[PDB]
Amino acid sequence: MGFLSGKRILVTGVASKLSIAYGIAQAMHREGAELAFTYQNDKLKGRVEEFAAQLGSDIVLQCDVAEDASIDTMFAELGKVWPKFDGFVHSIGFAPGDQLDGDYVNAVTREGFKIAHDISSYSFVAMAKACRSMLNPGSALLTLSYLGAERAIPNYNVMGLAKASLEANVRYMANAMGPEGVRVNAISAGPIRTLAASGIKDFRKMLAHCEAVTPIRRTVTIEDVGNSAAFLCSDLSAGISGEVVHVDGGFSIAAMNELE
Amino acid sequence: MGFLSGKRILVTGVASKLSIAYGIAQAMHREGAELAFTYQNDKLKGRVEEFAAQLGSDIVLQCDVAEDASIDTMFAELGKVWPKFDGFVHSIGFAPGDQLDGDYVNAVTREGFKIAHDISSYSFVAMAKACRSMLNPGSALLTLSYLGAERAIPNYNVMGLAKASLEANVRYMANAMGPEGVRVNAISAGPIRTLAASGIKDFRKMLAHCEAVTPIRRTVTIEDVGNSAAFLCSDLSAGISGEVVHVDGGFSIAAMNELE
Amino acid sequence: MGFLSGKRILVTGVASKLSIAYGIAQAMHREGAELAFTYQNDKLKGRVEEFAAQLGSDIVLQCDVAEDASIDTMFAELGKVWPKFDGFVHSIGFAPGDQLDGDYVNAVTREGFKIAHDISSYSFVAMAKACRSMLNPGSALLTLSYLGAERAIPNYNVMGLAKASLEANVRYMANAMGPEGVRVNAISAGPIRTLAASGIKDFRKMLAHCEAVTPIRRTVTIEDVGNSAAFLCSDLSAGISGEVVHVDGGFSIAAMNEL
Amino acid sequence: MGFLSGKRILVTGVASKLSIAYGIAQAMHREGAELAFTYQNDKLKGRVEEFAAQLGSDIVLQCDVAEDASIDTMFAELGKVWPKFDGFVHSIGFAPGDQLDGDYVNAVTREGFKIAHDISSYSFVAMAKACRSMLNPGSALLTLSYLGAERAIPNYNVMGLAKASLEANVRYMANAMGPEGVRVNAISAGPIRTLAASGIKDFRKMLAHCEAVTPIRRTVTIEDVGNSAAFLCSDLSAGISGEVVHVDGGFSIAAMNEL
Ligand SMILES: NC(=O)c1ccc[n+]([C@@H]2O[C@H](COP(=O)([O-])OP(=O)(O)OC[C@H]3O[C@@H](n4cnc5c(N)ncnc54)[C@H](O)[C@@H]3O)[C@@H](O)[C@H]2O)c1
Ligand SMILES: NC(=O)c1ccc[n+]([C@@H]2O[C@H](COP(=O)([O-])OP(=O)(O)OC[C@H]3O[C@@H](n4cnc5c(N)ncnc54)[C@H](O)[C@@H]3O)[C@@H](O)[C@H]2O)c1
Ligand SMILES: NC(=O)c1ccc[n+]([C@@H]2O[C@H](COP(=O)([O-])OP(=O)(O)OC[C@H]3O[C@@H](n4cnc5c(N)ncnc54)[C@H](O)[C@@H]3O)[C@@H](O)[C@H]2O)c1
Ligand SMILES: NC(=O)c1ccc[n+]([C@@H]2O[C@H](COP(=O)([O-])OP(=O)(O)OC[C@H]3O[C@@H](n4cnc5c(N)ncnc54)[C@H](O)[C@@H]3O)[C@@H](O)[C@H]2O)c1
Ligand SMILES: Cc1c(CN(C)C(=O)/C=C/c2cnc3c(c2)CC[C@H](N)C(=O)N3)oc2ccccc12
Ligand SMILES: Cc1c(CN(C)C(=O)/C=C/c2cnc3c(c2)CC[C@H](N)C(=O)N3)oc2ccccc12
Ligand SMILES: Cc1c(CN(C)C(=O)/C=C/c2cnc3c(c2)CC[C@H](N)C(=O)N3)oc2ccccc12
Ligand SMILES: Cc1c(CN(C)C(=O)/C=C/c2cnc3c(c2)CC[C@H](N)C(=O)N3)oc2ccccc12
Repeated sequence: MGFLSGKRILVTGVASKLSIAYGIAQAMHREGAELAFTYQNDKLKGRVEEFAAQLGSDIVLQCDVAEDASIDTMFAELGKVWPKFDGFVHSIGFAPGDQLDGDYVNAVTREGFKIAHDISSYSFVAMAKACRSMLNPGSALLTLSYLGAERAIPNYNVMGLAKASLEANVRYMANAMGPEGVRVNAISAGPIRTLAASGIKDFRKMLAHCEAVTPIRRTVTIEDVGNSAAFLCSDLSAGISGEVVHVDGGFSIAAMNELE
Repeated sequence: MGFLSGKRILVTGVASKLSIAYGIAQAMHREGAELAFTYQNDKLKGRVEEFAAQLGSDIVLQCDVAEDASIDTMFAELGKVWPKFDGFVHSIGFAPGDQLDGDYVNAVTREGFKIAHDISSYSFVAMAKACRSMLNPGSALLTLSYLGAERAIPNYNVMGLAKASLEANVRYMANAMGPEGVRVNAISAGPIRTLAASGIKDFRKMLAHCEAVTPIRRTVTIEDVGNSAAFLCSDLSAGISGEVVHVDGGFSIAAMNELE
Repeated sequence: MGFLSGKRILVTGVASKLSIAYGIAQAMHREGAELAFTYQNDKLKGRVEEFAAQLGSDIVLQCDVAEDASIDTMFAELGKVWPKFDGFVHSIGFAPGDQLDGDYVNAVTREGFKIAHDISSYSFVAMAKACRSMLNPGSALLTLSYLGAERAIPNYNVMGLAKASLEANVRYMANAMGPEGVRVNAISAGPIRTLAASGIKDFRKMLAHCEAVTPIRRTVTIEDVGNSAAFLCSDLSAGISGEVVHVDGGFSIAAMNEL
Repeated sequence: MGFLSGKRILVTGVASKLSIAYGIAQAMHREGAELAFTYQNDKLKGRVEEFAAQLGSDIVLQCDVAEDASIDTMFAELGKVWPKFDGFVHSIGFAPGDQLDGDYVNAVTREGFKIAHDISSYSFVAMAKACRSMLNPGSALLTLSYLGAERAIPNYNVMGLAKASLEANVRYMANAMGPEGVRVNAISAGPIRTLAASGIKDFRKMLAHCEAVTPIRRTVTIEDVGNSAAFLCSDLSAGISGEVVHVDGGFSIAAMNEL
């Protein structure tokens, strides 16, 4: 049992035990949710089937959100076992690595901009389009954003724009799907060393600096994010939609804390 | 049991079964919290002792947050049974009624401004000052705000300023008390017909208009707010501090929905 | 001597006397800037040439911001007469019109999303990239956004996401180009019945509701926007960068009028 | 003919040549406004009289915004020479200095809170109340805020709550007085080492950190603020009301510099 008791939730973006999505699925399973999982490529298929089985799940489906056909086929497959379900977790963010390195205006390109927005923002509503009919009243959709949406952060570059697009997507999706009984929210997570840190310069220094100046004096964990995510996909959060909830330890609401 | 299992939480502001604080205490008791209650005047003493006893609580204490002595005496009394505890719910908002009626610049007065800010904003940190030593690591403080803080709303008038002050109070309190292990948040609730609606002109029309244009197509309840409040005072929300969480059905994130 | 007196500013997006960019151009000329103009396509050439002539400009250049080579060629042409200059006004917004009716989730498509973000957001930084070495210290870049970036507005649909991207683009560009002396801002303008209102359902009522609830009790004009734009590209605004300035008469800061 | 050319504006808060209000007054005079000045107390009279004389003004009036009768008497005096006028600059911020060291929860008191909100927030609407019938259509009111209203800044403490109240006051005043032709805005200025830095711990490093992380790579000046203030009280900004304009060089829109 748990406060996600009679709920069936699809979880994207589990790539490793460090993934934010892994922490979310963990917390959701602990709270009684029945889970289903997607995986981007075949390289990831073995790993996700394993994590799903640890969390009581036989439903592991391929989904590359670059492709409308892949999304449709995956929801068609899901419908064979979950004719209806209660929402999904969107934990997919991507820009070509060279976009995330230097001066933003020099780094950004039309293609890097296109990919970053396509994969990190459009895919969320593409997923909602494809399963809109499958959602129960009381369903909840969730995505992961970052402070780069609201502030100019060195090297985050075009992902910052893509996350700002995603946060607007949350609002427009909540406004369109609310009347039929679906809520849509985001968590704006503090930095976490996941595979999304691969190749990012000065990530350790960024983490240290966050730990010093966040009001809770630590960086957040996939367990912190998972607990908030479970809440936001549960009926306990029935009054919250279209909201970007900061799960950052309070980092974003303070300033000039570094000066001791 | 529940996710507030080993937690002792003080609840202010229970005035009637309609109070937001009543809904919060209900949800908190359901989730296993041990509760204590304050009451403003003796007129309210009988009623609150009753609600507290329904929720398994013998701890009902007088507290007029206009008075530093009253706050100190109440925490001294509380310490006799709760030497330490795990946070409190601040559900106190007040401005002299004549402040909340007409054109803001004509209505507001120095004294109405003083009272509104004193009772609705300063009292939150006055309460934290008085019990700071009593708080356990992992404690959480919560207050109730309203969209009037962020937007100019007809007739809300100086309460709008007082709520903006309160939301800044949340941030400064979270920044000062985080390192020692206390989180501080607010819920920005949608309108609810409580005793805070007494004498407010066009409250029914305001409620109707909210129900039409909120993405979830209903107004929020003290049960919605109570569930979010329970979460935000629980260890499930360990990664959230200094945040104003909108529990408004998405009302604040949409615009020009009234035009059908 | 106006407060843009020694400045040379490139103005995109003039398509009619109703355009926001026409109001911006007039104001900037009124304050003594020297101006240059771009036109999207051959359909619009003759009109932009005429408008530029009325404002005393000989510099009228094609620029279709869908294409990197079009932007590059335009700035190479501009460099023949303006080897360095002091910024540009980005007044370009576009999504396929089918994107802007009805339920947002049903209306949006991958291609409609792509185009809206490419044309309305990426093109701002694409332009900055192509002219970065031509920008004098003290330069200012300016774009136009809308409250649909911040709040879910019926029918604005994917343009709201595109504008949210554009406002983030403002911050990232300001952060990147500030050290070399360039400021980057946006105006978030209230609704104006320009060519950008074409085919949009219930535009007249939206203005009417806006005229009723805005604090100043009227909708804004391209004159209002042009005056704020001139300030934002002038040295008077040397302390402002990365900012989205609301020029909507206070509409966005109000709530709960009419019920 | 400057862009405030036919305007009469009352300027509060000139206490030294370093004051933000001194930079605002100079800019407004430069743009052709006629000016009037208030002074808090007898300590400051002689200096404000001198400054007003340098800017060509004979109108120098006492006003202690702690007291309703002081504000009323000042506007009665002003009405003898300016029966109607076009707005005022509110440049008044104050909390007892013990409020602005150390841990916020330990530093704040009921009285320190009262004073900070009374003097820094209520006094803006108190002034508007006392001169409302004297305001010409097209009038503009302006106040100064700081980023401590929006984010928790060490040591700024209760002034951050007071500034958050003041920014809400801007919105509520703009909403109330817009129908009669008055706009109300604020400038959220970056840190400037004025008399308001007196006794504030680590002010020099805060400027140094600010100079490093702000996009424009310098802190702002009273010249930068005065130019934005002149625009905001001029008819050039007729489309802007209820707005908090950040004039901090883009500091607030950045994060994660230095680590
Ligand atoms: N790690 C942080 O600091 C942090 C903080 C806030 C938000 N985020 C965001 O959290 C979300 C999860 O990232 P993470 O930190 O768990 O790292 P991660 O690498 O473990 O998860 C990212 C997942 O995106 C999936 N993905 C990428 N392209 C895809 C595609 N075309 N189709 C389907 N799936 C695709 C990947 O397979 C991966 O599983 C991302 O959106 C990220 O931007 C990360
Ligand atoms: N009802 C709404 O629409 C709504 C929406 C958002 C926020 N709020 C806020 O929620 C909170 C609770 O209000 P409510 O709607 O439950 O109405 P309510 O009247 O039931 O609760 C308000 C409580 O404030 C207490 N109070 C007032 N002055 C006090 C004092 N000097 N000392 C101690 N206690 C004092 C009162 O006793 C009352 O119990 C308030 O802060 C209110 O501003 C209300
Ligand atoms: N009219 C409003 O209510 C309003 C309010 C706020 C912001 N805006 C925005 O202001 C800006 C100007 O819009 P407007 O109202 O003046 O309408 P408009 O139609 O007069 O201007 C739009 C211009 O964008 C140009 N454009 C479109 N695609 C282009 C491309 N691929 N390459 C080059 N140019 C291209 C068009 O030629 C046109 O000149 C837009 O960004 C719009 O989103 C409009
Ligand atoms: N200096 C900064 O870093 C900074 C940045 C942003 C905003 N501000 C704000 O700008 C405004 C002007 O401050 P400043 O930096 O020019 O310092 P300042 O000391 O030169 O100006 C403050 C003025 O407030 C006046 N004042 C105080 N109490 C008063 C009262 N009861 N009645 C009448 N007048 C009273 C004072 O006489 C003084 O003239 C303040 O509101 C300040 O909070 C300052
Ligand atoms: C913090 C922070 C993060 C983590 N986080 C918030 C994200 O959203 C990270 C998305 C992200 C998207 N695409 C990526 C990668 C990461 C890198 C590996 C992947 N293999 C890749 O090729 N492309 O990334 C940053 C980048 C620059 C500066 C700061 C940060
Ligand atoms: C919505 C809405 C609310 C409810 N809510 C958000 C609040 O915060 C209400 C605080 C509030 C404070 N003080 C009050 C009262 C209410 C009135 C009864 C009490 N007996 C009194 O004397 N003084 O109040 C409004 C007032 C005007 C316009 C809209 C609203
Ligand atoms: C307000 C408001 C506006 C004006 N505005 C702020 C904009 O940014 C309008 C961009 C926009 C982009 N692409 C468009 C068009 C318009 C339509 C004609 C053009 N010929 C077209 O084919 N495609 O448009 C709206 C649309 C729906 C709801 C509200 C509004
Ligand atoms: C930045 C910054 C400022 C400047 N600034 C934005 C303000 O608004 C400063 C208001 C302020 C109000 N009251 C004060 C004083 C200052 C101190 C001298 C005066 N003589 C006094 O007695 N009381 O002050 C800070 C204080 C702590 C941390 C950061 C800052």
